[PDB]
Amino acid sequence: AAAAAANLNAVRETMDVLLEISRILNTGLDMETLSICVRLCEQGINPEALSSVIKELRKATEALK
Amino acid sequence: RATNAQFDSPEILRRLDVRLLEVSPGDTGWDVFSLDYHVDGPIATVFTRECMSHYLRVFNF
Amino acid sequence: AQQERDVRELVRGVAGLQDEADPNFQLALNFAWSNFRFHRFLDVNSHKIEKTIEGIYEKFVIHSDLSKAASWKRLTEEFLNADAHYSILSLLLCLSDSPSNSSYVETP
Amino acid sequence: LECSWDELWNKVQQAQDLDHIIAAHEVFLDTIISRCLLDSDSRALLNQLRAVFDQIIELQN
Repeated sequence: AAAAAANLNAVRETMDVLLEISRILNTGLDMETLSICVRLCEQGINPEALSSVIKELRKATEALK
Repeated sequence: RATNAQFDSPEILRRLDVRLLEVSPGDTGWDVFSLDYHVDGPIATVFTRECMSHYLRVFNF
Repeated sequence: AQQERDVRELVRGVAGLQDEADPNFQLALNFAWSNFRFHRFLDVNSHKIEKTIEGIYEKFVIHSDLSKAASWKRLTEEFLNADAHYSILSLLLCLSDSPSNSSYVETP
Repeated sequence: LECSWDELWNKVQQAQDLDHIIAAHEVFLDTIISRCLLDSDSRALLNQLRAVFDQIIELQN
């Protein structure tokens, strides 16, 4: 009703905090990409696997350019 | 033992040892290196971790 | 179900491939699914990630950047009021780190 | 590293209490932080000084 829309507000400010922790660690994600990354980690998956995925996918758009 | 430091006390040369800080996947040896002088005895009362941190900062300079 | 739509959005976002009948997209989907369905990665421990957090706090202090270090610890204490913590933190950590960063906006 | 060493070596060798020698090393080290370019306000100064090291290392290439 009322709390179910302020709860996702309480998601947004945490999503803004991680937007600082992303840029002080120099990551290739932006704000839209990190939203998908939180949707990945809530279901449960090794982040070494995702990190190896992006560590290949980023080298497969600048190796063709 | 090539340099002069061999002739000083075994205790203070024993307290000189290398240390390495925490690593990053992007890294350079010049970025992560330190010499750490150990503090043993009750000498911790005279010298705290905060003065070690400032010691490390001026060493970085 | 939502994980599949998620991995499509992942390839779209990162690899910059918005064509899904492109064979490179489909090979990337096979690569993602085969990476996920054959894990050989160690399980994350909270204590090691805490040691990493304190270490990068030390690196921020050593290069004489006090306000960025204080904001770093401040933002971690605000973030940890939300398991999934350590997962996303270790993800950002391992994804990219190239040492003490020449960067600004320590008082935003 | 020399005016500070003089004031430290004076204020330890005359001092008769541990509370004096600790509080002398404290101000020794905080004056080292002030005289080196690692203060809060001199940060931009350091960020300028790093730029003149840049064109040093660049030159070797």
